[PDB]
Amino acid sequence: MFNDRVIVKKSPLGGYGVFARKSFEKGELVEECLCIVRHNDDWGTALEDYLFSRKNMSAMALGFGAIFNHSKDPNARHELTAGLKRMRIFTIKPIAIGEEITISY
Amino acid sequence: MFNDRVIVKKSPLGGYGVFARKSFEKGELVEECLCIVRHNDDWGTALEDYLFSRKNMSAMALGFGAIFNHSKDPNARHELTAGLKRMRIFTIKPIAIGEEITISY
Ligand SMILES: [Cl-]
Repeated sequence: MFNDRVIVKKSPLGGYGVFARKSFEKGELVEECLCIVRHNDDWGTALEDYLFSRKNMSAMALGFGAIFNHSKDPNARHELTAGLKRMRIFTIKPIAIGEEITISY
Repeated sequence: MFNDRVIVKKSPLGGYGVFARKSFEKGELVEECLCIVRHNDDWGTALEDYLFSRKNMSAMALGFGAIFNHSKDPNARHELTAGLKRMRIFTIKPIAIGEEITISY
């Protein structure tokens, strides 16, 4: 699974992760994806570690959105629209090819 | 949400759908994406209309995989690996720019 800027591979952090296929400057858009949004009570345990929540709603990011791993020292950030319908991942520091792209906890 | 070959837009079939940005030949790969796989009982009602199931396991396709709409007269098909970890969408007939890409039921 990949495109012109990122590729998904096995990550040392466990499971799968998103890696840069090209260089990224700070603040550059890495991924923009749509999310499926539903009341918190509609979600089972299946996607607990991937869902993003706000109030009584949770959203599952499609595209590459849910694949980005978390980290105590991330090089990217996620951003969600008001209704949690769209997610964007931006770099918060330069990123070189082969480096894993991670977001905060 | 889009890439060099497909774009997501509102579909007359309801909600969102995946549309062709370029022409597709018969049998051409439209999308390849990873899926999150969990026991059927781990899933709530949230994604029941998107999940693909085999035996006691269900899988949620990431990338553009879960966005393709279903149709009685589709122009594409889906294919899952044995463990349901990867999904591929292939055209089953030529597809022209602007046409919605749909799969069977
Ligand atoms: Cl769920």
